[PDB]
Amino acid sequence: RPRFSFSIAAREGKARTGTIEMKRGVIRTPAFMPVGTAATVKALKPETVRATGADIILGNTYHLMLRPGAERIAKLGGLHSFMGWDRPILTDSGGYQVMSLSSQSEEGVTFKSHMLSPERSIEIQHLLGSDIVMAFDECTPYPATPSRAASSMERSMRWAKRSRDAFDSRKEQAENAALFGIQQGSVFENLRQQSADALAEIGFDGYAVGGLAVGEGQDEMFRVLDFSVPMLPDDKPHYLMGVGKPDDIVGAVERGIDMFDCVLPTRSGRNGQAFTWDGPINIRNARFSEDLKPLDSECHCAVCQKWSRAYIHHLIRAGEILGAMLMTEHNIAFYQQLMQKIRDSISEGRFSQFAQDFRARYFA
Amino acid sequence: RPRFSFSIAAREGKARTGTIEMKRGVIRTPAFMPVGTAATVKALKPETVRATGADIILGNTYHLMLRPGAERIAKLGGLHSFMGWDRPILTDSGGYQVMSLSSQSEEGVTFKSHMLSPERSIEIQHLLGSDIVMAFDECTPYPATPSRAASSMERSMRWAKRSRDAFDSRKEQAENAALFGIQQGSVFENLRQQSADALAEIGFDGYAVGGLAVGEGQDEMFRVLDFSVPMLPDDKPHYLMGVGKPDDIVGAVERGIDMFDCVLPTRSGRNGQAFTWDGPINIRNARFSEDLKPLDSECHCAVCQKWSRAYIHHLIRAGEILGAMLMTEHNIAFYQQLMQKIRDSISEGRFSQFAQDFRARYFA
Ligand SMILES: [Zn+2]
Ligand SMILES: [Zn+2]
Repeated sequence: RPRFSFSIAAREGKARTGTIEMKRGVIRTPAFMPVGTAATVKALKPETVRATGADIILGNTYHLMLRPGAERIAKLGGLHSFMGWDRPILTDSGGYQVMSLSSQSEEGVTFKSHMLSPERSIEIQHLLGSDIVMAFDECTPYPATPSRAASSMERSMRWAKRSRDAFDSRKEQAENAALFGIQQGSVFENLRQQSADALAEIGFDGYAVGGLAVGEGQDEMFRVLDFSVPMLPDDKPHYLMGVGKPDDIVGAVERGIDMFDCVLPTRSGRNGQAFTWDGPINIRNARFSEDLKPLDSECHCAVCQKWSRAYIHHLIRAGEILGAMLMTEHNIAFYQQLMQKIRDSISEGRFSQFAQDFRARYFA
Repeated sequence: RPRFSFSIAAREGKARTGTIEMKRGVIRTPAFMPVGTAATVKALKPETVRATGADIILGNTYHLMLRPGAERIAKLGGLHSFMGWDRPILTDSGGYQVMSLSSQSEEGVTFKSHMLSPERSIEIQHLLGSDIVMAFDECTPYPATPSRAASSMERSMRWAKRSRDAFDSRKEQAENAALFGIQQGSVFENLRQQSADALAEIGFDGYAVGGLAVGEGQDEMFRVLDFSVPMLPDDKPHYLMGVGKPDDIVGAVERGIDMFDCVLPTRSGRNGQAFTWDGPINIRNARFSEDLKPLDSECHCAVCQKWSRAYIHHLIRAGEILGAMLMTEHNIAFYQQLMQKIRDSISEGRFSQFAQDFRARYFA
C-alpha cells in the first residue's frame, strides 16, 4: 500500500472522481469526512461510521491537544488505537479554533483554552498519528478586510513552508503520512492566486481551500471557487474545508473539489434535522407523530430499514440518546449516499444531469 | 410456542433456575430485565440490548400513556414494532409512578403529569401489546406505617381481582399475554401473608414482590424476602421489582427470586460508574486517564473487546454520547453475565460457592 497516491478515474467538466490510496486504506473521491472533534464522531461507534460508507474521518489538533492531550494519546498508542478507527484520519492544524474558540506573532500563537506554531502543530499531529496532516495557518475572521486577508494569507504562506520543513524533518511522518497546504486570500482573486502560487512552489500532497463557509453565502462561495480551484495543481486533491450543505457539496464538486468535511449532518441530526432527497425535515414537527414511513423513502441506511419517523420523533422530543444516535447515523449515511451518487454520475458522464435532478427535487 | 410456561430445571436451597416460554421468546431465569422507560433502553439500540444477553425488557404504563400515548402506540402497531424489540416485554402497571412522579379513591387515581384504574391500566397495557402485564396496585411511600401499609395492601388486593377480571375479559390479551400479581404489605410478616393468600386465591401467572428497593437497606430487604418469598406459589415465577445492585440480586436469588429489573446499570453507567468483578469503579477518576485495560478484565462484551478505560474516561469527562453508549452496553452486559453465572452455578449445584466467591472478590 502506498503512502499517498491520488488517481483520477473520470472527469466531467471541472468535476473529477477517483481514489486516494494510503497505508490505512483507500479514499473514494469526491469524499465526505465525518467530523470527530474529540476523538469520537458524536453518538456513533466507529464501526457504524464505517457502515455508513465513510472512508476517512476528521480530527482536530486544537481539541485533542487540550483534551485528552497529544503526548498522552501518543503514550496510549495513537489516535487510531485510542478511538478504534483503523482507517485514514485527517487532522486539522488548529489554526481555525485558535481564532474561533480560544481567548499572535510571526513565530506562532499563544492562547488560553498553551502555544501553537507551525512546528508544534506538525509535532502534535505526528503524536496523534494523523494520516493527512494539515499545514498550520493563521486565520482571520469574516468578513475580513483586504488588509487583514492579505496579511493573514502571506503569514500563512510562510507558515506553510515551515510546516513542510517540520513534516519533512520527521522521517516516520514523511514516510507514512501526507501533508496538505491551505490556500487563503478570502474572496480576493489576486490573493488567492498569490497563495496558490506559493503553495505550489513548496509542493504539497493536496491543497485545501481555506477561509470559506464562514458566513459568505453560497453565491459568493461559488464565485470564489470559480476562480480559486483552477489555480491549484490539477493532479492533486482539492479539499474544501468546512463545507457543507448537500447543495453546497454538489456545486463545489461541479467546480473541482474532491474532499469535504462539516459538522452539519452530525450536529443538526442531534438537533432534529434529517436530510432527505426531498430536502431536510425537522423530525420534531408534530406532522411526524404518526408517520410510519422511514426518515427517507429511498435511503439504504440501517435506521431507515428499521424505525419510523414517528418513533424518532418521539425519541428526539423526549431527549433520548437513541434519538441522537439514529438521526446521526441516518444523516451521515445520507451524506455518504450523496457522495456515492456524485461519484457514479461523474464516472458515467451524467453528473450534470444528476446535479439538475438533485436540485429540482431537493428544493421542490 | 406457548402463551406462558414456567419450568424449573434445577434447584439449590431456595434458589431456582429454569425458563419461561412465551410466544415472543424464551426467558432464562433468574432473569434481569433492562429498563426501557420511554420505549428505549437508554443509549442502546434493541439489537445491542439483545447482544448483551437480555431475553426481556421492561416498559412503563405511566410514562408511555403520557408520551407518546397508549392509543397512539397501538395505532402505530404496538410497542414491539414501535421501538424495534420483537421479544417479550413486561410493563409495570403505573401504580408506583402515579405515587412517585405525579402531582385517590377506591375506583382508582386521578393525577396531573389523567386517570388510572385497574381496568384502565390493563387496557393501556393491552394497547401497548405487553407480554407480561402487571396488576395495578396502590403504592404507599417509604417508610410506611403499619396503617398505611395495610390500607395500601388491602386496596391493592381488591385491585388485583379487578385487574384479573379486566385481563380475562380481553380475549386477545388473555390468549397471548400473561398477568402477574404484586404482593404488598411492606416489612410486616402478617400483611405479606394476607397479601400472598389473596393473590394465590385469585391466581396469577407470576407473583411480584412489591414495596422494596425504596430505601429499606439490604439487611431489611433480605429479612423481608426471608419470610415473604416462601409465601408465594412455588411453581410460579417470583419477580422482585426494582432490584438492584449485583449483591442484592445474588442474595435475592438465594431467597427464591426469579426476575429482576432496575435502572442502576443504565443510569449509573451514564453517570460514570462501571461494574466489574472487583466491584464498581468510577471511570471519571483520574487514575483511569492512561489505563489501557478494558473496563473489566474478564468481561466478554464488545466494549471490553475494543476500547480502553482511558478512552471511556475521556468520553465521559468530555460529556460525549459515545461515553454513555459504551458504559451502558458494558454495564448491561455485565449484569447479563452475572445472571448467566448464577444460572449455571444453580444448574451445577455450586451456587452457594459462587455466591461466596462472588462476594469475597466483589467486596475485597
Ligand atoms: Zn436513512
Ligand atoms: Zn465489558
